[PDB]
Formats: sequence, structure tokens, C-alpha cells
Amino acid sequence: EFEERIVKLKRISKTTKGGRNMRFSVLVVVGNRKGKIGYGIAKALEVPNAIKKAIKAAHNSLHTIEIHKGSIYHEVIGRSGASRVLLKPAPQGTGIIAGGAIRAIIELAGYSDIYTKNLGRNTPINMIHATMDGILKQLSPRRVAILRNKNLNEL
Amino acid sequence: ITTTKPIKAHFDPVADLLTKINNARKAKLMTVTTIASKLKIAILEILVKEGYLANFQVLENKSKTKRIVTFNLKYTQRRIPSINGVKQISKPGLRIYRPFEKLPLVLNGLGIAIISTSDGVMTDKVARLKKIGGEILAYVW
Amino acid sequence: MGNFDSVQANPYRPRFKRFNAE
Amino acid sequence: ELVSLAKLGEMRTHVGMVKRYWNPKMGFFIEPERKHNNDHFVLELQRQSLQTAYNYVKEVAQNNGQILFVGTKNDYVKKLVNNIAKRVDVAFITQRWLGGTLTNFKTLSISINKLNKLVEKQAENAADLTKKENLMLSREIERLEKFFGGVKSLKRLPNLLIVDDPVYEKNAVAEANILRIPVVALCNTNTNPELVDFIIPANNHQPQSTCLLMNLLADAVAEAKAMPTMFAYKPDEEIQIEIPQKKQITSQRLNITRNPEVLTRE
RNA sequence: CUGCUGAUAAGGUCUUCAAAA
RNA sequence: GGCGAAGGCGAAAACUUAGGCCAUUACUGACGCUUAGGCUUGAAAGUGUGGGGAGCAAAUAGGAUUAGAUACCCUAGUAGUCCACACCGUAAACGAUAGAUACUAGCUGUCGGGGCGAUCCCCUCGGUAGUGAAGUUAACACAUUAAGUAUCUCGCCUGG
RNA sequence: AUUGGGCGUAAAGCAAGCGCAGGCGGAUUGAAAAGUCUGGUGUUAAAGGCAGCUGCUUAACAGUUGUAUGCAUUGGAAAC
Ligand SMILES: [Mg+2]
Ligand SMILES: [Mg+2]
Ligand SMILES: [Mg+2]
Ligand SMILES: [Mg+2]
Ligand SMILES: [Mg+2]
Ligand SMILES: [Mg+2]
Ligand SMILES: [Mg+2]
Ligand SMILES: [Mg+2]
Ligand SMILES: [Mg+2]
Ligand SMILES: [Mg+2]
Ligand SMILES: [Mg+2]
Ligand SMILES: [Mg+2]
Ligand SMILES: [Mg+2]
Ligand SMILES: [Mg+2]
Ligand SMILES: [Mg+2]
Ligand SMILES: [Mg+2]
Ligand SMILES: [Mg+2]
Ligand SMILES: [Mg+2]
Ligand SMILES: [Mg+2]
Ligand SMILES: [Mg+2]
Ligand SMILES: [Mg+2]
Repeated sequence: EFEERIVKLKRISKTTKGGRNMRFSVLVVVGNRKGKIGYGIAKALEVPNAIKKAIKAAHNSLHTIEIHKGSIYHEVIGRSGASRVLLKPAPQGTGIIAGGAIRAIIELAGYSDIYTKNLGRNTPINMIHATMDGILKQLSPRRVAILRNKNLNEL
Repeated sequence: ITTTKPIKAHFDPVADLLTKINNARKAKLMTVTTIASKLKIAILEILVKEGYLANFQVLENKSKTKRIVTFNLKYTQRRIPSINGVKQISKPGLRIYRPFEKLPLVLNGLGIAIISTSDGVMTDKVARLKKIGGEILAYVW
Repeated sequence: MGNFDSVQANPYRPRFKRFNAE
Repeated sequence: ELVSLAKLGEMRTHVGMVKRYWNPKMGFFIEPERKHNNDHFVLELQRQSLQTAYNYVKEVAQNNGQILFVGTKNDYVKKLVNNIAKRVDVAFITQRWLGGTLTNFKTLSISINKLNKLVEKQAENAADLTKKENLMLSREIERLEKFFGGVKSLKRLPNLLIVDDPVYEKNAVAEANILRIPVVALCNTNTNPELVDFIIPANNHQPQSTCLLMNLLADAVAEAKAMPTMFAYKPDEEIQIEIPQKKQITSQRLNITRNPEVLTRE
């Protein structure tokens, strides 16, 4: 049940020897709401083929996401170009405090309660890149225990 | 132990060590050396205790007039370090003083915060246990 | 403090170990 | 054991390239430098890496994996790969590595299916071919055989890649890495160690060293698929080899004068 | 192998949509 | 290619004089970095007084071209360009990148000191260049002489 | 833009230097304790804010209990 949702449908174009070639570009986010989510941007002369190619790319590039108590473990800032997205853990009940591309990414990934803020640009592809970078840079509290020879997150 | 190259250090003792550690981490370098000060010695002792470094070793000249500390980073088998980032708080000029009530928690407890309250440098958790705070040197996670 | 000289000079070690079937 | 350390020294598999051309990240496989101008290697590291790669390829060939040998380099390497293919029925690409031979495998599968169909049609033969059309079909057969004669056997993506020189096969190693396929190579002091999984510190310029190591890998494959071996587990009287034609051998990289400044100035 | 060679009134279409087969 | 902090410095010599690089078993023993205000210098054009004026040439006159030519071309031509003494204090005064300090792959030249002693070449310490990974950047690109990892101080910016 | 921005090409490094005051500043020892941390005490009017409860048909509202911040003094800590 890999649900998908459309984030942006731009109308890009080039110029030829007389006239303009117009193609639709779609930014699709595919997620199973259990820990797998990817993104795919595709261009085609028509919306259906563009959506098909974007879904194919999103399913080709899937990333693994780990959740702690339905939320993100520690506060992080994802950077990608001029877009910086701040994610912050939330207690169970606040729900998704995200809006737009971040909200799409978080819901399709499976997180329940996240605090988010877009501190930079508002271009959906770069916001998605920053969000994915922030979630991917995350550290589990068992990898750090293995690294520092602590006792499975014990004090 | 014998050396060949001259050894210099910055005037700021916390950020000198932080710059050395961060550059070594980014460049995959393992062993680095610097001038030894007692703040740096204590801070390296607590880093070794918390398990972010393999070993730190102080040395003195034959005339007992100069001391230098050399330490190695703790890399795993696939050669990726245990340190992920360093950020200094109490920079020269703007010194950061926080009471116990506002003692920070770095990365939801994953990292450590170096606090030099009254008994030398002290980790965030043990500072919370002792219910007393003070100068906050650097964030290491 | 902490000196043990572990020696971990095996960089670029192979990741795959043994081919196997499902 | 596998080989003899003096035999490696005599085949000059412990000499890299000039110190001028070297990637600093390959300092592990080179002992502290000295008055040698060709980057000598460490023989123990050579043997250990060779044994590890041998074990892995033997395991794959025993478990019926599909390995692909790729050399698109000097004519000696081309003939070496052809001979190794004759010895063991592994797939090979001696001509230029086609873009997306692995990551775009569907289209090349279509092409090799067309090649097979044309081959069987020509073998079945017909009087309709006459002279002109028969010649055109034969020329098409020749082209698709020159460019797909070693790939026609396989029907699925291979499970392992063997590269004679990762620097020259940067495309092949990139495809293997993006598809997450094991790739072994004979690194020669100028290669990026990250791209290759089973690094074999070795020479790449000596037609004796490359032959010895390629035949050793082929020996692993041939032992796994069960024929008598060629070079591995063999004495000197059977390991000995000759130096191709056309004092000592010169593994010196020259012709720096053909590296001018890029065309500039106004 | 260097002569000469100046200007072109205003506002404007044209992408409807992927929900999907 | 060399020197200076910048502007700038190229026929020969003398006198006076400024800074810099390398090695120091020597001495003082933190005396250092930055610097609001202040002071010093600061291409060319321009000003005032007195000299000088070969060549060139703003302004000016004429001949051409042109629909017109107060411009491009040509022939003449004053101030100016030159020196001394006083001002002016601006430049795409640019590496469009403030100074200081520590750390971070490599490869190719070149200039100076020092180590060896034909040149050439090798090593060390510095100056000036090209190529180039990590890293940074919106991209171009920068990349141990950083636009990288950080600190200190000053100046500056807040839509046209 | 202290938390929380920048100055090669988008607005922004003074033309450069000598630099007083200011800001910052190598290593070790001792003292004091001006900054820093912590304990006791006094006070920071009531109303207002937040938490609990009662009464108005429930609410709005009214009432009631708890609830900080800073300053001063005194007693300790000595890492910066
Ligand atoms: Mg036309
Ligand atoms: Mg005409
Ligand atoms: Mg007109
Ligand atoms: Mg003048
Ligand atoms: Mg006239
Ligand atoms: Mg004209
Ligand atoms: Mg004239
Ligand atoms: Mg005049
Ligand atoms: Mg100006
Ligand atoms: Mg200039
Ligand atoms: Mg460059
Ligand atoms: Mg305005
Ligand atoms: Mg801004
Ligand atoms: Mg500007
Ligand atoms: Mg400047
Ligand atoms: Mg300027
Ligand atoms: Mg000065
Ligand atoms: Mg002063
Ligand atoms: Mg100090
Ligand atoms: Mg009150
Ligand atoms: Mg009330």
C-alpha cells in the first residue's frame, strides 16, 4: 500500500526554431507509511506519462526511515542549497505541525508528531531534499551506543 | 617520544582543540598534537571517559619547560569516527553562563555538553545529578 | 589514559563476504 | 599455497606507476617510499588481497553466479580475455563498454536477442538470401558479434565484475557500484580505492603481471567449475611465462609532452 | 583591407486537469 | 619574473636611507592582534607662483565623409604633458576577496637563503603561479596564497 | 538575525599604512573572591497570567488555593 501524492506540477518549456516545446514536470512522493519513502521528479509531454515516470523513479529510489515513539528522535536541520528545514521532536498528540512538501514527506514516511519549520527557500524540490537530508542524517540511540561503547542507551 | 615539526596552538583553548578534532575527523586523520593546557587536559580526560577518543597522552620537554598533548581519535573498523560534530558555546568575548535550571540537553541526550562548574569540567548528566551548573564550554555529539 | 594500541589498519576492507542463495 | 612470493617479484607485480601519477588515498598498499621511482607495493598485502578475491570468486562460481570479465584495453589484454573466455565460459566484453550495459540491461538484452535470432536464421539458411542481402545479413552478424559476442550467452544481470583497470573502466565500475554488484580490479596506484570492493594491488602496465593475475582469477573460476587449473597451485616449471614482442623491462610512464595547456588566451 | 550603412505606434492569445483506467 | 603596505618602481654612477628571507647552544620575558577618533602617504586629470617647451595634443581653425557631423579620417594648433615649491585627496585606487592566528590530500613549474659539491638534479625553510580530491557555493568557481573547519577585532549592507 | 543573516560575480572590505583609548589575548604557582554556581533570610502591593475548585440552568463572569521574576544581605564552592 505505497500511497502517493502529487506535490508540484510545473509547466516547463524550451524554445525551438519557431514555437515552444511545453512539458509538464511532476514531483511525486511515494511512501508506505511504515518507514519507506522516496521522491521522484519527471517530465513528459502529458500529465499521465509524467506521473507514471515520476512514480517509477520514486519507487526506484526508496530510503529507510526509523521512528522513535512515532516521532523524530533528536532535533535536526536539513540543508540543501538555500533551503534549510528544521525538524524538532514532539510529544504524542500534537500531530503533524508541517505544511506543504515537508508535510507530504512526513505523512508518507509515517511520522505522527513532528515540529517543522522551513527557514529558507520555498521551492518544493529543494525543501524535499532538505527534509530527506535531515531525516537521513538522524542517529539512532543504538548506533551511538555501539560507537561510544555505552550500554544500549543506558545512562 | 620524539617529534620533528614545530607545534603551535591558538590562543583560545577550547576552540583550538575543537578545530583540531573537527579537521582530523573530516580528513580521516587519526593522531594529532597540540600545546598542553590544564583546561585542555581535563576536557580531554572527560572526552576519553565518555568514549569519544581512543587515548590522550601528555608529554614534557627534557627541561620541563614545555608540555604538549597528543591524542588519537576512535575510528571503527570501516573507518568512520564516533564524533559527528563539535560546536563551541563560551567563545572569547561572549562568555555563556547558565544556572542548573537552564543546563542544556544536547541532541536529546545522545551527545554530551562540557560544563566547567566548580570541580573542573563536568558532563551534563553528572552536572544535573550534582544540581549545580556553570560555564558551558562546548557541545560535542 | 586509554592507550591500548589496538591497530585497525584495515581500510577499504571487503564488504561482501560469501555469496548465498535465498 | 597459491603463488610464490619470489614469483610475484619476478613477474614484477609489485611495481606500480611513476610517483607523479598516484592517488594519495592508495597509501595503504604502498610501503614507505624510497629511491624507487615506480611505487613498489607490499607483497604480503598483494597475496592477502589476491587470496580474498580468489575465495569470493570461487564461492560465486561454485554457487553458479554469473561473472563478467571486462578488458577494453591494450590488444594483449583483449587477446588475454579472449583466451580466458575460451578456457572458461564466462561472459566478456573486450570491445568498448557500452553505456548502460548493466543499468540499461533491457535494451542490450533486446539487441542480443536480435543477434541470436539473426544467427539462427542465417544458420537455417534460405535461397532467398541471394548475394546482396546475404552479404548485408552477414555484415550485421559480424557487427553484432564483434560488439555482443561475449554477452550473448547470459540472459540476466551478472553477479560479479572483473576489471583489468578501474581507471580505464570508470564507466563499468560506476555501473557496478550504482547497481550494487561486486567488482574486483587490479589497482595500479592511480585508482580510487572507494569504487572497488575487492582491491588487488598489482601492476597494470606489465603484460606478464596482468597475464599472471588474470589467469589466477580464471584459475579460481576453472577450479570452481571443475577443470584442471592453469597457474594456481602450480610449480615454477608450469608458472613460467614469456614476454611479448613488439636489459630489464621498462614500466616507466612517459610522453608528458602531449599534455599542453588547454586552449586559452585572448 | 578597411566608402557609407539611420529608424520600425499601443494592448494582447495559446494550455484546459489528472482525479484514472 | 623581482621589490613595497598601497599608488608604484627598468640607461650608468655616487651619497643618504626603508623593509624583507634563512640559521641562531645568545638576550629581554607576553612587551602581542585589531583599531572608533587622530596622523602619514596616495595613478591621472585640475589649481597658484616661477622656470621650461623637442614630440604629442583637450579647446580652436580648415579639408573630407555625411541627409546633418559641433564626431570617427587628415592638415595645423593653445592650455597641458616636464622641473622646483605649495594645494586638490578622487579611480574598474581590482585579487571587485580587511587584518591576525591554528588545522585540513596530492601533482607540476619557477625565485631567494641554507645543507652536499661541475652544470643539471636531491633535501629543508619561505615568496610567487598552474592543476586538483575532501570541504564550501544559487551556479560560475575557491580549493594550504581558500571563497574550507573556527576564533578575535575593525569597517560596511538591509528592494528599485 | 544575542537566541537568529551576510559583504569575489546579487546591497555591502574604507585606496593603503603608523597607530592612542576600547575589545581580545601564551604556559605554571599563591592569595583574595569583582564576575560565575549554590544554601538561608527580607522583599518584589492588590488586581492580571497559568493550574485546581466552588457559584451563577452550563458558559462569559465572580470568588478561592497554589503558582514566578529581580534586588539586597549573609553563609559556602574556586573549574573559567
Ligand atoms: Mg529561419
Ligand atoms: Mg555612400
Ligand atoms: Mg525618429
Ligand atoms: Mg598631474
Ligand atoms: Mg569647424
Ligand atoms: Mg559611422
Ligand atoms: Mg598634426
Ligand atoms: Mg589654465
Ligand atoms: Mg571611491
Ligand atoms: Mg592599479
Ligand atoms: Mg582552480
Ligand atoms: Mg527607498
Ligand atoms: Mg540576507
Ligand atoms: Mg556590488
Ligand atoms: Mg581592498
Ligand atoms: Mg571598494
Ligand atoms: Mg600595526
Ligand atoms: Mg591599546
Ligand atoms: Mg589562558
Ligand atoms: Mg502581585
Ligand atoms: Mg478571575
